[PDB]
Amino acid sequence: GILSSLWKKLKKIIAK
Repeated sequence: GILSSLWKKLKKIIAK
């Protein structure tokens, strides 16, 4: 879940 934790943090850019 290591990637998944960083992924949701970076998801901010995906949403913008």
